[PDB]
Amino acid sequence: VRMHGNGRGKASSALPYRRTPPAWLKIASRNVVKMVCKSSRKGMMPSQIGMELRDSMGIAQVKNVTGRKILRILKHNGLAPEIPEDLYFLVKRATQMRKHLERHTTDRDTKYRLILVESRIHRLARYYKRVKQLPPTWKYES
Amino acid sequence: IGMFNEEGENVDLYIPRKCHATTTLIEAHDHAAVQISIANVGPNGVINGTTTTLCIAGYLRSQGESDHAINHITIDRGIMRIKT
Amino acid sequence: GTVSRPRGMRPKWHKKRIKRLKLRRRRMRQRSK
Amino acid sequence: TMMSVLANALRTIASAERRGKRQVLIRPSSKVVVKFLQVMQKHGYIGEFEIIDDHRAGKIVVNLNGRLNKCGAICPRFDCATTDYEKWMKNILPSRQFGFVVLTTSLGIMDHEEARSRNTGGKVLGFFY
Amino acid sequence: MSAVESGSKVLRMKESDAQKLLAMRCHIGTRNQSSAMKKYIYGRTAEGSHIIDVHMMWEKLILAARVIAAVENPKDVCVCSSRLYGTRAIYKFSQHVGTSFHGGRFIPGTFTNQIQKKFVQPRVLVVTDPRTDHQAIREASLVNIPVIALCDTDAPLEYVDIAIPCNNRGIKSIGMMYWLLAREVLRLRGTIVRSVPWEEKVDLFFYR
Amino acid sequence: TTKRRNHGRSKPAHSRGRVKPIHCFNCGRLTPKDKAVGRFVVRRMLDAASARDVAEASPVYGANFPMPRLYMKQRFCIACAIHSRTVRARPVGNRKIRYTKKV
Amino acid sequence: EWVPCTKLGRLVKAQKVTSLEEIFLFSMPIKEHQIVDTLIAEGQLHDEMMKIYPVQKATSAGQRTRFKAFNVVGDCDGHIGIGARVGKEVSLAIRASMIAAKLNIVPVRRGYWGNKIGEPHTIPMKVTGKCGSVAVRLVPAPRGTGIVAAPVPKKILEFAGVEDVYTSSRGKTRTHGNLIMATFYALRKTYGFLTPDLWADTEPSRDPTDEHAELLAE
Amino acid sequence: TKTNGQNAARKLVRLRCRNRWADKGWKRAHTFSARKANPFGGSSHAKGIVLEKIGVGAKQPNSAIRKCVRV
Amino acid sequence: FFDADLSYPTVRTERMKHKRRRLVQGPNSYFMDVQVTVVYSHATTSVECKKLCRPTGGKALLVEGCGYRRKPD
RNA sequence: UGCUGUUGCUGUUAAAGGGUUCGUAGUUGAACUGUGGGCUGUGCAGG
RNA sequence: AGUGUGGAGAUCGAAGAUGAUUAGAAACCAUUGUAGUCCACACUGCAAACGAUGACACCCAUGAAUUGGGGAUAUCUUGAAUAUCCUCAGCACGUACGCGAAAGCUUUGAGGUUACAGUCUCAGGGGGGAGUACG
Ligand SMILES: [Mg+2]
Ligand SMILES: [Mg+2]
Ligand SMILES: [Mg+2]
Ligand SMILES: [Mg+2]
Ligand SMILES: [Mg+2]
Ligand SMILES: [Mg+2]
Ligand SMILES: [Mg+2]
Ligand SMILES: [Mg+2]
Ligand SMILES: [Mg+2]
Ligand SMILES: [Mg+2]
Ligand SMILES: [Mg+2]
Ligand SMILES: [Mg+2]
Ligand SMILES: [Mg+2]
Ligand SMILES: [Mg+2]
Ligand SMILES: [Mg+2]
Ligand SMILES: [Mg+2]
Ligand SMILES: [Mg+2]
Ligand SMILES: [Mg+2]
Ligand SMILES: [Mg+2]
Ligand code: NA
Ligand code: NA
Repeated sequence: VRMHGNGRGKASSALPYRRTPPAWLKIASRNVVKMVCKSSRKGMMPSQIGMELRDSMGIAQVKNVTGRKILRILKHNGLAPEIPEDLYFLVKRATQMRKHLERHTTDRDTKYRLILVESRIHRLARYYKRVKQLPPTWKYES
Repeated sequence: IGMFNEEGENVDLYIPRKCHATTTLIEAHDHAAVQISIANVGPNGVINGTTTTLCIAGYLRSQGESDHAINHITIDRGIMRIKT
Repeated sequence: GTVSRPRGMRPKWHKKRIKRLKLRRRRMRQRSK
Repeated sequence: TMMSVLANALRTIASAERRGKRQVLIRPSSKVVVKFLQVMQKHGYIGEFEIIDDHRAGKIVVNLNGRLNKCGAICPRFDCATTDYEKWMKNILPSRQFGFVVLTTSLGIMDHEEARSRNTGGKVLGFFY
Repeated sequence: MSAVESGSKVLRMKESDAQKLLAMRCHIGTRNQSSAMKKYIYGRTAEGSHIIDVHMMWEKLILAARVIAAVENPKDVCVCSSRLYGTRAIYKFSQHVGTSFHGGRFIPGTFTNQIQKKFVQPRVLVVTDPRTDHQAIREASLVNIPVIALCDTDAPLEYVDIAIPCNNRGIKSIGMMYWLLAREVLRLRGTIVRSVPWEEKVDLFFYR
Repeated sequence: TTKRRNHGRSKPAHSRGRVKPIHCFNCGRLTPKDKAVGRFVVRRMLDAASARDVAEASPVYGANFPMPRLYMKQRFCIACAIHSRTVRARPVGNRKIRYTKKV
Repeated sequence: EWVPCTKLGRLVKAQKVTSLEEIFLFSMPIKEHQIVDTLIAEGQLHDEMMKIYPVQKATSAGQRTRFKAFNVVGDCDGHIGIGARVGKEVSLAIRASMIAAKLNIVPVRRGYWGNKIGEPHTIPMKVTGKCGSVAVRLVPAPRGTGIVAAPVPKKILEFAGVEDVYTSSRGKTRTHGNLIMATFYALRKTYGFLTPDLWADTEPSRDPTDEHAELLAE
Repeated sequence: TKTNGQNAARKLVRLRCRNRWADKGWKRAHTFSARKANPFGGSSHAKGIVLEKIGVGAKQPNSAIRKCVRV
Repeated sequence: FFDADLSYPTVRTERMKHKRRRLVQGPNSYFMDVQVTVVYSHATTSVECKKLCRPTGGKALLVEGCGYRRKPD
């Protein structure tokens, strides 16, 4: 929305005030952690894992049942993505844009959007290098 | 109510009306501020001597919110019933 | 209409005049160089 | 973006008082906002107020009596030694007879008269009268 | 304003005057509404019209009647109607309560041009529809005169202090409401009594 | 001095940038399509007397069968709209009057 | 001979209204200037002409010249009025402006800078009056400073009864019609400012016309 | 509008230094061009030798021959 | 004839508000029973039992022929 | 001389918002770790 | 608009040609017509490039609308659309405070400012000379 554009959209989740899991949820915390690790082992990033647990298994919030966030569980089990999920998706979008622009050299709008995406990638990589979530000398190759 | 010397004399030229709805001082040249006298009713429907007076600041009249304020005043004063 | 009183000629033609003047001065100096 | 929660809150209160409201919702809240509100309350300039907990930066509903003329924040929070109180009162207050400059001091947040009584300086937070 | 200091319900709605409100179509609300009259509306009916709850309507009628009765000199209260459907009801209300009256076009400068003759200084003003009686209300705001109005749903409530939600267009509704106001005001005085129904007949209250 | 809040055109500040021009129906001058004065004209091919004479001689046309009309969307530059009196200068108070339907 | 034409004038003639404070308290307009002559003692209402200048309206044969007169009225003890009138001749404008000035009288709240001993000497809080581009700001001053102001606001403040005040001006102050009215609006605003001394609630009292309705009936 | 930051002193100093040059009087006071072009060289008076007496016609709407000397 | 309280709003006013415009924000979604499985009211991830629901822009559409009961909390 | 403006200016039409974005120094930047308690006397405390 | 290299070349059309008009007419009008107008590739970086109104953030009155997506519960076709209400986001319109030298602006501020402080940034300081000279 706000970064890189005039979008002012407000759509988002509103987490509940009452944080305790519903009484009809009879899945133990260890089983939820096992589900999270099994989903990760099938190549699912934390967002998608949370969405499957919410849609199909009645787990509104993993943190409210297990006490831990999904990426924390994956880190404790050696399953966390090598590079953070949002940076992975931004890099993938930039790569697809560059592949498209290889043939479509006059798509100037896609060139503009690619500039925006790459600036976003550099700002995020800067953040993740600072909090030691990335190596130094991690380089985004176009 | 108002200014005083150290000697105890009230030195304010006059004490302007302070509206019970807006809590603002009524100016000398307001000319739209009004006072309404609402009569008290005895055990039966007859009107006795005493009356209730309320003041509305002129700006509240100009903005069309005077009826609402008088409604809330008469609800507070027990003049007008809140519900059925 | 659509505008207020200018000081002299129409400003766009005054600018064109100054342009031709600059081109001539540039030519003169390139001659002397 | 929002950079000063206190300035936002005080602008909201001043707008509500100027437009004659009896209640105003403040969002977001913080400890400094609560202390400023309490200083205004101690001198009768606002009525009762309620802090709503949302597991985030909360919200405040302030009950307004008609006594408050204007409240505002001073940005940046300038340093004020004990000898600068007269200057600030001359500059930002309607008169020497009433109105308060609020300061944050190492003895806590307070108005200028109480701070001068404790012989402490600090940073200027705002004013009200 | 049916509440009294003694707690008695002498001024409450007796259900012997309510069916008159329902009868003369005193709740149909012009299919248009204003923010100031959102409070007095109970809801929307079929055919796309609003209805005025009778509780608040009667409470404001009582408040207006008591305000009128608080005036010692009935000539100090002027009642006006720019619309032609109110002129006869205006005359009847004045001739039964003693209030001053004026119908038809309002002459600008009536309340402000001191030296012009026909210049009057009423203490209270009662108008039939604030939109059409706008000039009288505008003049009143310059001379500290409060305004009681019979207000429809789309009423501009600028300088009106006691608004009575009603039907401002039906001949029968205007006549009915003015007769009700006259009856209540006379009941606040000792001139008539609560037990005995008033002798005055309301058909002649209508215009023409 | 701004004469009009809309600056004589139907193009609000943040709606669009460029509106492609059209040729004035009368003079050919290029005019942004929003700004130009557009009228849709339904015109009889003949006046009443010519229509009566032609209908008298026609097995096709008569009271049962109407004769065809002309249909034209006409867009004018401001000068040509004013000169042909399809639009006139108005007093300042009357300039804000907008008609949405044909009258 | 004064024959009143309004209810307030009739009450003032009948002596049942004894001060301008009663009129001020109920915000009633003053339509007859003789009310102010009656309610203020003899020789205690000072007047002065502030400015007279011509104004011209262009005509098909030349131009028409009229004169605008600005009059100040006050008792130097907390009452001030400003009148401005136009007339074909200077004397007519002067007389009309005197009457209008008497009509527009207003109360002025006076206070203390520091310690409250003696009579009020300064304005009780900072005020600003604006007219056109001209804004006049009045700031409370200690005793002995006098009126630190340009001559026109100085004269008006002297007629109002303010003895010590700091003054600042902005805009085109040479537009004296605007400067006079800006000073007047600054002074008129001293009684609209809610001070902690006025926090206590008041009993609302009936108007003079309400309480003397029977007298005005005859 | 202006910057307000508590540690924004350098911006304000640079801004005032840059904008002070727009004041004609300040610029004339802090430059050498006027003093160079001024025949008195910044002095209040100057001594000279009279070259010739000349008559300078006064500007419209006035009409006179103002007596001057070339020095 | 009642002044609204900002701290204690009426249910009519609060019911109209956007989930993040409420006095205290909270979810619009819920879980429902449809073996018996638990389905998110706003599921988008192709829930299965055969698909039990179809994703949309808002609430997912439960397939016809299966019974649905909303769960508490 | 608030016509150099930190206090304290102006920028729709008077002089003055860069054609639009991106962006590095710079400036600026959301909450939160926190109500001390008992005892007697005293106060137009208040519901 | 203009520049370079290829291409294109219907229309219109700077330059120019011819005919009118006129005191003259290098113009407007008429008939033409080169460069252009169109495309690819590479330059140029200027517009009344305008809302003559910098970006981000907060508060802010009323009525009828409109575009997209959602939520809840009368009509038409056989899911689509429509109806009533609510909601988030967007371009706006009419008639409140308040502001402004005024014209005007007004939840789309030019309002919330001498009762002058949310943050950053660009520009201006009488008219010309002049956006000229020099580098
Ligand atoms: Mg013209
Ligand atoms: Mg013009
Ligand atoms: Mg210009
Ligand atoms: Mg236009
Ligand atoms: Mg757009
Ligand atoms: Mg454009
Ligand atoms: Mg047009
Ligand atoms: Mg200036
Ligand atoms: Mg500008
Ligand atoms: Mg400007
Ligand atoms: Mg300009
Ligand atoms: Mg550029
Ligand atoms: Mg950036
Ligand atoms: Mg070209
Ligand atoms: Mg060609
Ligand atoms: Mg051609
Ligand atoms: Mg010609
Ligand atoms: Mg030709
Ligand atoms: Mg200059
Ligand atoms: Na001369
Ligand atoms: Na434009």
